Formats: sequence, structure tokens, C-alpha cells
Amino acid sequence: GKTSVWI
Amino acid sequence: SMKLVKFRKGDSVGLRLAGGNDVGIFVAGVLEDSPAAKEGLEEGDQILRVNNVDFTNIIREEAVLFLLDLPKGEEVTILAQKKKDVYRRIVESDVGDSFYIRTHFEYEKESPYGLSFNKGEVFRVVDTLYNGKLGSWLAIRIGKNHKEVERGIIPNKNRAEQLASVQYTQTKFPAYERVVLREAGFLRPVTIFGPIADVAREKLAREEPDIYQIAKSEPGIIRLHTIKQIIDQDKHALLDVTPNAVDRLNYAQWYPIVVFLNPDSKQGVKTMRMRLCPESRKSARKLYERSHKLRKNNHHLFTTTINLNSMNDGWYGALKEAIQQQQNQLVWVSE
Repeated sequence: GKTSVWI
Repeated sequence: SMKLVKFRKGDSVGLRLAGGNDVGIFVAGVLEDSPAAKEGLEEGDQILRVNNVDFTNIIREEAVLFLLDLPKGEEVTILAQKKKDVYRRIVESDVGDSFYIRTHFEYEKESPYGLSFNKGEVFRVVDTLYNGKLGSWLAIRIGKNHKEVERGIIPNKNRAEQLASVQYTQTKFPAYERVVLREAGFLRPVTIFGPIADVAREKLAREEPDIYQIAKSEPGIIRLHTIKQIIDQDKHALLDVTPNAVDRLNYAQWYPIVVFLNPDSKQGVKTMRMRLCPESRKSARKLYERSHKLRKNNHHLFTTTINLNSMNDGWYGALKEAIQQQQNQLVWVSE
């Protein structure tokens, strides 16, 4: 469960 | 189907990206209430083009930062393509980025999960946004045989450049250099360092006249033009140059074969020199010293090392064999 990066 | 979307960017474009330069950039998720969502953009879509900028061959980090950098309120044009099948493979096999770099600075790992490197090492970067955390690249260290050794975290281009600049303050070398495997179409030049390098060249030029040849030092400067003529006759140019000249030769894509003849001892050089060239008046202590300084400071430039045994001239056989073994190797070259 990796920390997602939303742009 | 291939779809074209136009929308204004709010605070964000409401997107999450998967994939990378190897397989393409993919919509890994949309946001329920967003201008992009309402435009028809959905998970599994491959982002082919954003504004006018090509997105088929961009590292994920570049894609993330590009979309971030877009101005709040202004308009964005996305060309996309549904690829549910291709996306399935990318998620399941967990692949995205893939490219090779050659480092040009010393780096000590900053975490137990990090890879340390000297100058000249090659890495396959497989993830430029490692763990969704800007700053860390996941790389696999490539060995001498070109196989992949271990993997771990290295800095991204940006931080690497910063770290490589703090280190410096002639080579115009970038912190990371993009590289690809290539075959030599020419007999590449040979440079030999070590206490008996001068003897090595003279024996090679003498016993093997049609395979090797010495590039002349004109009133001392050895110029490129002399090397080019030896190459064009299908021979290795033997070069009495400096470490820095080797560095410049690599940058200029000549990638010389570089052999270091590692001496066993100071007294060992004297004995070898007395056997091989009693006529010489060069100091063994100074030759040995220069050899140690050289290895200490420029080992990243060596392509092979031969361990001299002072009572045994099996280095010459070894040297010929090594020089050829190298020529038959593939080379990491710039893009």
C-alpha cells in the first residue's frame, strides 16, 4: 500500500 | 477508441499516474468530481499527449511534474487511448520506467535501502517515483558482465545534480548520463597506466605491428587526428596520455580500452625495470608512487586491471588477451 501522488 | 479531452485545471488535474517511459503513462485513477472525469477520462487510459507535449516516451516523474506545473485555472488538452488489456499487464507485472544511466559522482547511501556508487557505474532505473515519493529512484546496479546485480534507492536527476555540484565546488559530465549498450564498429584506442606502461607499449608496437600502433606526441600533445588514422587502418592506437585526457576521450565517445598494470611493490618495480629495460633511468620509487596515486584517484577510469608479479612476465600474455577480451565487449555509450 504505497502512498499515492495525486496531481 | 482514442479520446480527446479539454478542461480547465483547478487546484489539481485530479489524476494519479502509473506506468512510465517503457510502457507509456497510464491513468491509474480519476477523481469522482473533477473536470477531467466529466470529460470522459477514466482508469486504464494511456495518456498519449498533454497540451502539445508528447507523453508516449516520458519518465513517470517527468509526467507527474509536468502536470503538477500546469497553471491553476488555465486550459489543458489531453489525447488519450483506452487500453484496458495493456494496463492489466502493467499493473500485474508492476512495470513502468526502464532506462540506463551512468553516474559521474561519488554517492554514499543515505538509508539502508540505498545504493552507493562510484563514478562510472551503470544502473537500470526502473521507477522514477519510487513508492509515490518524489526524490527516490529505484535502480538496479549493472555489473561488469552487463547482468543485473542488486536493486535499491538512488537520488533522482535533480537531487543528484545538486549533490554532484556540492562535490565539485574539466569534464562537462552530468550527474547522471543516459546510456545504451552498443557494439564497437572500430578498433578502440588503448591506454596503459602503471610502472611499466612505457615498456608495455613498446613491446606491443614491436611484436604486434599490424594489430597495434603508437600515436605520436607532436611538439607534448597527442592530437585526435593521429588517433583517427590508426583507427582507419584497423589497429588500436596506443596512447601515452593523462587520466584527464582519457576522461575527455570518453565524453567524445571514443571510449578507449584502459588497462592498469598494478605493481606488487616498490622494490618489485625496480626488479621488473632492471629486467625489461635496464637502459631506462626513470625512478622506480616515483613510478610506484604515481601508480598508487593514479589508482587511488582515477580507478573509475580503468576498464581492466592486471596484477603484476615482479618475477614473472606473464603480464604481457595477459595484456594482449585482456585488450582483445575488451574489444569484443559491448560498451555503454551516450544517447
